[PDB]
Amino acid sequence: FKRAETFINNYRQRERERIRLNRSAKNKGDIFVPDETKLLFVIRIAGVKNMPPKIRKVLRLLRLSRINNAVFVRNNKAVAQMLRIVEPYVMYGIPNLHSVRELIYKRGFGKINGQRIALSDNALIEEALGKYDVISIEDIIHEIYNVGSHFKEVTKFLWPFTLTPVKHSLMEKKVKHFNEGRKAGYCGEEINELIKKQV
Amino acid sequence: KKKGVLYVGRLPHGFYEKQMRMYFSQFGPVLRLRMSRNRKTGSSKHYAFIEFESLDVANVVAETMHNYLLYGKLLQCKVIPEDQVHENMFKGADVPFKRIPHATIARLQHEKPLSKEKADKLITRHNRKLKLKKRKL
Amino acid sequence: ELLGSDAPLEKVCSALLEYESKRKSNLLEDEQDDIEPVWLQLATLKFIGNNRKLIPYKIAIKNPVIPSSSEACLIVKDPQRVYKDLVNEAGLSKVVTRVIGLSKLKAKWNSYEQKRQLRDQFDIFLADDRVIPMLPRILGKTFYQKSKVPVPVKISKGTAEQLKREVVSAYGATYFNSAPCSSFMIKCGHVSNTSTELAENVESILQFVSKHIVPDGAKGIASIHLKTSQSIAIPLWNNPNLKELIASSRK
RNA sequence: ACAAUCUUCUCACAUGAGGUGUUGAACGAAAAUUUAAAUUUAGUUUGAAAUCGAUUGGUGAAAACGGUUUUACCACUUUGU
Repeated sequence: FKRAETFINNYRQRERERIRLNRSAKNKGDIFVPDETKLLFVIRIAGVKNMPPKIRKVLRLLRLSRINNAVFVRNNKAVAQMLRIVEPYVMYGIPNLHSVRELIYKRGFGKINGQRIALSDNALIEEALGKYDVISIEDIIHEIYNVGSHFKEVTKFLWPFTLTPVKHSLMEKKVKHFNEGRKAGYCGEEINELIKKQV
Repeated sequence: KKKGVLYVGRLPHGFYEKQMRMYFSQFGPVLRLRMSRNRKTGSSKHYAFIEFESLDVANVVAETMHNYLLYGKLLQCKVIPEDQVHENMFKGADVPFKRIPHATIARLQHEKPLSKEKADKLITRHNRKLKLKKRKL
Repeated sequence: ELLGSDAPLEKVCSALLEYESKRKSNLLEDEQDDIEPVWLQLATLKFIGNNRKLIPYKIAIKNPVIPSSSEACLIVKDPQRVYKDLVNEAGLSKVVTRVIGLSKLKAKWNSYEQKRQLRDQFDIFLADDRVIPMLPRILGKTFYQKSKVPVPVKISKGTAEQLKREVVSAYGATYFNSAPCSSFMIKCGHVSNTSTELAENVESILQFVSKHIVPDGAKGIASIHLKTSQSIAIPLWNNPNLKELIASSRK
């Protein structure tokens, strides 16, 4: 059963998003575009019922169609505009070498035949991306970090990560609405710490 | 059997038509739902009417949601007997409201493509319009 | 002269004052010097406003329209002790009766009844320039529809003399709230003003209107009238070129 | 999950431009306007108050088969980058 306050609470959140979207898009066509880095790491923190269709579509374009999904994206104007549109639901920052290597080595899954298959062996990577001079996980890591020529192909091959918050502590297991304290918006270098908790 | 009409008043802002039907359909099917809105802007008038397939269901909803402390407001739910329930009282139920931007239409009506004949039909006898004020002097 | 190469002022406003005086017709105890205000009407050839800009236009005027006895509530960004001390330091206590921080305004006045009570307690609501955008909320239609629109007093640096200068400028200036429409009404003063003073107010307002309200100024102006809350809209001046201006614009 | 992003200042050179955000109902004056209903609008009343009174112009976004139904601030920069 659902009580009337939840229906009102959803509406107020929807109108809160509508006001934010109009303000961000109209008369605020400016985005700061985090610099000195060609790579960004984005994770879907939150989500709301009856999400505005514009937010719903932008999330699937960023491949963040499910909560706790993480995606490597190229730092450019187009991504930044969409990232500003979906700001309250995503946490993004600059992933360093240790995070990129650990994420690929531990939570990297490839879309082989269109299914989620673990990148356990370089044979599948060579078969799936041999035409782009990609033969190994380290080739994937080098392409992702440096934003190489085949960055577009590598990201499409890579399945979005699933960085669900970890509840190891007894207090974490008990408290309500636990999400590791995941804030929203741009964090910069702190996402490496968030990655380190998950990997 | 008998269709019961239920008036809900003091609706908290955000407890609109979609929210009412989603909530009140839990008690049972909802036939027609209309929440009053202003003509000019379409903003909520903070009260509404609902039709339930059986008057007994409307009685149960009235007895459970009357004086409901919701967002600082007590929700006023009372069943209207059918003899003052009017047939037109549900006119426009379940149909989204159209917020006509009369300021915007009047703006375009002010500044729209125009021709010489319409300009002549605009100026008319503005001198007479001045003359009427002069007689008032 | 800026209107149509002529200034049919003076005589028009003197006549309006004579009309206002001549149509005069228990005892009450709570009396005030309130007099009928002077309303200048102005019709344009296009909608000067895209949307209601809930921030008044500080049209500086030499004959103040706000009576000097009016109490002011100053709305400032928190902290609130700082500007309370500054008002006391600058001797505005008889003028700036109350200073309210923004968060305290958001918390202590949430009911419409509380909003109405606060609204009626004061005659003018001065507000810090960097908290005006917040004020459309927290005040709602109780303020912004019932003729109580906060005024943007600029006190960013916050020192005694600037506060005094901004306040006296605030009382000395009339305010107009731009809304989408072709015709708008602006306050020039009250009947207590002399014919020359009101005419000085009219010309200063028209100079401000032509620059900052009507993008094409007098060419955008259609007609001008003088009026009070009840009287005839006495035509101060009408466009001599509107016959060709309407044809050119509407094509 | 009655919790959430309504801005605690900008840009340019002391100066200019910008900030898009308002509960509903009732009373009421006389004014400019626009193409009979529509825009501004004095001044008031009010527990976030309520018992039919809905106005109806335009823009397109998805399902569906060129119609069709679904948006509950889609408004003229007009509903899903």
